[PDB]
Amino acid sequence: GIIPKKRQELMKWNGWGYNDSKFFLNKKGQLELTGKRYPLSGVALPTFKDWIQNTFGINLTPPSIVNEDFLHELKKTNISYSQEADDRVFRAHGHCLHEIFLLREGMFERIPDIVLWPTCHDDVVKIVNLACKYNLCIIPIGGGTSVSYGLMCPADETRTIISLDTSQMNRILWVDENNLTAHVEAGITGQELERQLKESGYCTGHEPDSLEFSTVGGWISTRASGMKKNIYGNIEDLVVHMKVVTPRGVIEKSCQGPRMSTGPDIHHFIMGSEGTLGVITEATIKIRPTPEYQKYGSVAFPNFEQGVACLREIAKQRCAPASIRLMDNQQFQFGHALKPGFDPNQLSVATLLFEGDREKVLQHEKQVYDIAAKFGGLAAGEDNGQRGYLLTYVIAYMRDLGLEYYIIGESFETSAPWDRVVDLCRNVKERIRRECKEKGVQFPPLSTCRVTQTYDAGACIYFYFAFNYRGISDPLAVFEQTEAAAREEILANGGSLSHHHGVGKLRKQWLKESISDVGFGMLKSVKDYVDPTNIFGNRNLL
Amino acid sequence: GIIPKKRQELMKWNGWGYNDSKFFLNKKGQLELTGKRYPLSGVALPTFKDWIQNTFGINLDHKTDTPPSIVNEDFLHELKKTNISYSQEADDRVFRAHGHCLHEIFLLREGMFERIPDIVLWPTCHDDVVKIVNLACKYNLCIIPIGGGTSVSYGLMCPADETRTIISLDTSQMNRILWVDENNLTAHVEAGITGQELERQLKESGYCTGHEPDSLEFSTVGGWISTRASGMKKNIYGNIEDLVVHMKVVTPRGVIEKSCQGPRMSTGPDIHHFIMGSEGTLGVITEATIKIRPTPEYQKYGSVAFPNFEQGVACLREIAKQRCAPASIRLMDNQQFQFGHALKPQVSSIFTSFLDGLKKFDPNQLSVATLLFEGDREKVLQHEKQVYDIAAKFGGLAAGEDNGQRGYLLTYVIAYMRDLGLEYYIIGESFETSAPWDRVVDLCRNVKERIRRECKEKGVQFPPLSTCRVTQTYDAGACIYFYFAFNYRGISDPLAVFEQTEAAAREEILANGGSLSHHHGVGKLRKQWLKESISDVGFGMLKSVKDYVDPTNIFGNRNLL
Ligand SMILES: Cc1cc2nc3c(=O)[nH]c(=O)nc-3n(C[C@H](O)[C@H](O)[C@H](O)COP(=O)(O)OP(=O)(O)OC[C@H]3O[C@@H](n4cnc5c(N)ncnc54)[C@H](O)[C@@H]3O)c2cc1C
Ligand SMILES: Cc1cc2nc3c(=O)[nH]c(=O)nc-3n(C[C@H](O)[C@H](O)[C@H](O)COP(=O)(O)OP(=O)(O)OC[C@H]3O[C@@H](n4cnc5c(N)ncnc54)[C@H](O)[C@@H]3O)c2cc1C
Ligand SMILES: C/C(=C\c1ccccc1F)C(=O)NCc1ccc2[nH]c(=O)[nH]c2c1
Ligand SMILES: C/C(=C\c1ccccc1F)C(=O)NCc1ccc2[nH]c(=O)[nH]c2c1
Repeated sequence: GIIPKKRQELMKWNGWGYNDSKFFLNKKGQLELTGKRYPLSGVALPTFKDWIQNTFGINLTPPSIVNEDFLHELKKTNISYSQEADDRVFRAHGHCLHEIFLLREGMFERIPDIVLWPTCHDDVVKIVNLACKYNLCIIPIGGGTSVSYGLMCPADETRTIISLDTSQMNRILWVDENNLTAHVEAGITGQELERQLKESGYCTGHEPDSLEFSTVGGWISTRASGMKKNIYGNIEDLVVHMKVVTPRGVIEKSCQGPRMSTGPDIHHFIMGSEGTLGVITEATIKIRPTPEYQKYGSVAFPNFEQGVACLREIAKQRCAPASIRLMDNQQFQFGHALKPGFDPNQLSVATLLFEGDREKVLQHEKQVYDIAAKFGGLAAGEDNGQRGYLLTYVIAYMRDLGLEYYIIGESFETSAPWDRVVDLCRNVKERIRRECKEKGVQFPPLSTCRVTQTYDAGACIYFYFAFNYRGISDPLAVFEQTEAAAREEILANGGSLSHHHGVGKLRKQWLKESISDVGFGMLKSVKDYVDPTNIFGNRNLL
Repeated sequence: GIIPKKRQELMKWNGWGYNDSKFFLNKKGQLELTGKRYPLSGVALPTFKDWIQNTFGINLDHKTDTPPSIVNEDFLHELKKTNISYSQEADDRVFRAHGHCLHEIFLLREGMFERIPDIVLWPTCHDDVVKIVNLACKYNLCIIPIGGGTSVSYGLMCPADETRTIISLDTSQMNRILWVDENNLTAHVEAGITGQELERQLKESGYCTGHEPDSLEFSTVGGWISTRASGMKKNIYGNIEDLVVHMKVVTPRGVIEKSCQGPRMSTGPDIHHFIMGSEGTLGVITEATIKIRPTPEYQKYGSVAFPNFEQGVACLREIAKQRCAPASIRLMDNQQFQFGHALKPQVSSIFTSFLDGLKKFDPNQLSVATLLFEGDREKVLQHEKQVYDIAAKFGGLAAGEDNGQRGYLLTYVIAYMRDLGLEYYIIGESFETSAPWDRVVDLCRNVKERIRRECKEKGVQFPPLSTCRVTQTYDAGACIYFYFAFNYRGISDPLAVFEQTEAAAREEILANGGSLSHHHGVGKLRKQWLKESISDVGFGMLKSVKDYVDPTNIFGNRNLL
């Protein structure tokens, strides 16, 4: 999983993922994913077309402005660079819906002027120094998977914009098997990181759904959350050490002690900084011996409410498996539709992934079914759970499909206290229906949720919103506005601005209310100290 | 659990803890703790005296005004109108001019502080703290918050050249539990509540935080947050940074508070971490929400002996490797094992030597781990079996719940032993670090040797007591806790000698890959290593926050920076 410099060689220039992976109608008229990459690749999905048709009512470049002394100086460094249109455009965006439109059927207002590929910490230092000398703006990019407009170049940035691409700074530097830590360069992808560690019998277990492309550096910048955080932690639990290149100089602690009291933890000044302060060049991450065994599972509940109560109880007992997700009825129908009692309009389903030693797994599993049983939960099968999880890496490919048929969609997320979850889900799902009907959407949108992570004090709730934009004169406007209304509803119902996606430029307008005016001023004060001239000018957060 | 305004009524004006609790020689000549507060209170310790004598070479029988209150009269008038209680009394000011570092206790015992608070205030709620901070801006006052007064980093010491009126802003009357959210398992509390009072009140509704630092009788929620406190049972409950879900902070710039109680967010750098570890330099933490748990149904103590310390460390490391650490596991070195042996009740022969006594009862090599499990009875007992099976693989032999039980009770009594030692020319202090697993054994060996070399070089006559234990396990390493003591007779400046040996031990720790601090923090004791520890830029970032939040340095204890 090493991303080539010319990403378009391997990855779609106008959508998610690998060129060799796209949904298509096979020779029996059923949807199937092309290629051989995924466990679902080449697997007929006989009832998927039907689900779609039912749900959605369908039938189925600016020049590079660059100082020449800067270019001359960059040449002496031997850092690879490009002023080519296709390289700059590829890095002008992440994976928000509006972005994917300007990429497809249009053009962006502002794209990087020059792409650089540092291969190490010292190259990054050179680049930041050049940027100070020539007054250049740096927007770091790893995987390019931001869903927060975090990579968008500000339209009125008139400095030369360097896309500082970390994909070629991608080595494991050392694996410390005495301490179970691995020190890595921050451009390594999740997939490559896990592939290499596995060969030595280790894993990080950090598995965001973006792992094929998202990077260590990206995870730390956005406070990324992984599917197995219950065992391995989120990124703030995984990172033991980091090295950061700012215009002021290099941030690094002098020791690898597991926990300190040496004033406010400066690691948390950089985590969540969203490329506004400097470049995370290296990090030390906790590793674990690869689990012996993995088992999937599922549980049906009479309704969503009972499911929530069961996840809560599971959280209260602190016996969550590696992953536990609760799907509302719509997502359950969706899952059922991708295969190769109770009131059925409200029936909910949890999917389970257990991992560890086989005997402890088996024992754990029994415990979880016994708890579920007390909330009306019924074992619903391993193959079901397993399919739910094997879907994880393909959903991203479904947009491109949808777009071909005038279906537009996006997911969004929040975290909320346990006592707000049920109301928040209902109220947000209802708000989306209402806004859509009021803006002229002809068919009630898909408006669905799942509880995706559990904590002592609450849960991450993950929503999908999508609609057939038939007979709508401004579909992107309608979409933007409804998604902003959804957000408003989430905040009204006690939900957070973001669980894991981050703020970028998409949720900027709510940050000050979320963290307080003095909080905002604290973030500003660090920004102005570390980067007084705003070299790191993506304008995320603040 | 409530700390009274005139603390010296309940607590010792000149040393640790409650007035009713000191070590004395009983009518048999045995050391015993007065009072009835602890399980060991009124329990004779017949070999303790022998151990003291053998360790420090003393006989034991042979024993061992103030600056005026400078305060503006208009401020005083405005303060009278708020009905916030206050005091300019010297006993009230002196009590809050220090924590529990050795030098501070010396200056109490045989001297005077260079600088003490000019006035003490007792806010009773968040709005009172806002009014006080408003007045400090208006009259240009310096505020040093105090909760428990249990700092071991010079974090409460008033800087000698601070010429502004110093307010000791005592949080002890802001001690309520504001709500208990049983749906989300969180409690929202005022910051001056002590750990003992917090646990007692919560247990009445069936809950606990399980945050149990050895100072919990006096240390407060606000204290814990300021200093990144670590508790004995963090393996179950977390350290303070895992326990806090929410906080409210009064700064000169305004009030910090997030607008929601979501369990985990990605909304930029986590500003809770700007506050955690701020050591009273930014503002007053007035309230916090803390995760709670059902009170555990059952506790099980235990102990395991290993052939040596190194085998004990390998065992703890494997326990950490399989992520099955109990509520608490602590590995003591052989000297601490001997010490523990010397606080038991069976009266030995005066003619059989102690070392031979102990041996009859390699005993100069053996190390002992003490253990606490708590939770559901079923799970606790399965878990204990699991840990004891791992320990068997490293030569570990079960050593009795009795010793585990005694180990855990001693934790709250040891602090009273300073007061005792100071009566007999013995000074010492504990200190700590965290370190990667692969540095632990070498670090411990090397620090103990440095301390021996340094004492000898500085004229100390007896070899110092210099002992260690591993008090916490993490995935990436351990917390190491040291005790250092010596008889100071024949030394001309014993504080200088201690001070300089302490600093040299610290240099040795850092040179062995240890941290500057695991939990005690920086205060004004470790400031000179801080830049080196967190980098020049990282230091500049803390300074940028201080300069923004507290531009005129109202929170002027001068800790950290
Ligand atoms: C299909 C899909 C699935 C996803 N699943 C998850 C998930 O399960 N969990 C999750 O948390 N998120 C998820 N995301 C969001 C995204 O993957 C994460 O936010 C991820 O952490 C971004 O990593 P990246 O390397 O792609 O960063 P990029 O998108 O390249 O950059 C993100 C931000 O960080 C900055 N940045 C990048 N590298 C560095 C660096 N080395 N130093 C300093 N700043 C830098 C950038 O300037 C930018 O502001 C998903 C996204 C998609 C599109
Ligand atoms: C015998 C003994 C045992 C100990 N055991 C432990 C232990 O197990 N674990 C551990 O981590 N530490 C321990 N300590 C150290 C100490 O108790 C902790 O650092 C504790 O967190 C301090 O709490 P406090 O309420 O006593 O704070 P104080 O000592 O009163 O204050 C400490 C610092 O925080 C500031 N402060 C206090 N309250 C506030 C507030 N509300 N807002 C802003 N700033 C504030 C003060 O200005 C000062 O800088 C121990 C100390 C002793 C003497
Ligand atoms: C864009 C999209 C879905 C979609 C497609 C068509 C119609 C409607 C939609 F919501 C989608 O899910 N992409 C995968 C994705 C995105 C962000 C994620 N965050 C996670 O934690 N995991 C993430 C996964
Ligand atoms: C000072 C001392 C013991 C002592 C007494 C006389 C001579 C030498 C000494 F080292 C001691 O341990 N006090 C209790 C104490 C202090 C700080 C602690 N921090 C912890 O985590 N736990 C703490 C416990």
